[PDB]
Amino acid sequence: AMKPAGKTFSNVEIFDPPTNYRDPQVLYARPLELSDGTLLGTWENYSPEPPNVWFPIVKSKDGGKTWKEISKVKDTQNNWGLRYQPQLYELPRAFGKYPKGTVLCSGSSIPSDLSETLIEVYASRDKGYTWEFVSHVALGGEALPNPGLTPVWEPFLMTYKEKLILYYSDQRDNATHSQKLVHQTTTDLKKWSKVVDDTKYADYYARPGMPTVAKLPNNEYIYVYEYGGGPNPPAGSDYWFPVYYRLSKDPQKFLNKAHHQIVSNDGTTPAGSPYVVWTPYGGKNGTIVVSCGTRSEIFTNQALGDASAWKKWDVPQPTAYTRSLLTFQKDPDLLMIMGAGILPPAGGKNTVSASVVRLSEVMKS
Repeated sequence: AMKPAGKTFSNVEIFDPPTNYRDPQVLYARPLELSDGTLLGTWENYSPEPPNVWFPIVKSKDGGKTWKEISKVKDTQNNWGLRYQPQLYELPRAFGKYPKGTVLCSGSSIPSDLSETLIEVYASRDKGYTWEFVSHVALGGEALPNPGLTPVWEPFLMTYKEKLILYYSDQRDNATHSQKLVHQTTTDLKKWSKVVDDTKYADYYARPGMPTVAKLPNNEYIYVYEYGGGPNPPAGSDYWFPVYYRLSKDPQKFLNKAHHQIVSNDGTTPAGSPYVVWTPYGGKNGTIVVSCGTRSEIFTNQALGDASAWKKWDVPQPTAYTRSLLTFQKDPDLLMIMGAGILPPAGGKNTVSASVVRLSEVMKS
């Protein structure tokens, strides 16, 4: 007798960090699917230094079932390390001397003392085996989320027409706001535009942050973030980070758009470190899928972001800080959910893991 006769799985471990890693050891998991179906993954790797911290790159050939480390993205520029908030992205077209299919890794280079912040772009021309420094995007100050400091954070990349847009969180322009959501554009991955405001709130202590974006089938885009200092903090809190979003045909123009809090039909209010994707699954409008960093459920919207149409569904992947999502190019029904655990103090227990669910199963088609 031999094994009998798939694609879904739960709580597959990716990395279990050494005991001597620094709290929280790992955090901020990100996945990427390449055009050839290979998956890459990275995270914040709190290794004892030196060497200067790096972003590991793991690779899966079997839809996330098994993984192997194939490289590291190292800081070749600053003698700091690549420390916070990595983000992987595959170019869907050419920008300057970087062709379609080039893999970008963005994130923040930071000295161990957290004294400065610097959002970089690195690129791999061999589907993630080797890396080269591309450009310095945004230099900021001290890497603490305190009012008055001037750090930059949390890069997210997306292409719009002839432009590559890098969205982030920015504390530098702080005469009025302690933190704003902003972006810059490039057409060649070398020269970046002036910084443009995406979202800002008329309270100094508000901290809108952690942008992610997805394209909808009506040619609108959904812009998702956490609204630190958002209204109506729950009993026993003076400050929280409810998940909000905006809709726009032009993803360079979120500032002038009305905001919306995600609240599910049962009154559930997701908060913290959100992540959005859109999949063709679910019919006419597909499905917008959102994760937050404080709940285990997925939040969905099959009405192109109609504030009244958010639903919630249990999945087997645990709650994680900036738990991320990926929708499979060969199969829209398949959703990967990836995390690297909880915020410090994490009690020495964080690991990197993922599950892949079928939406037709999760969401009772």
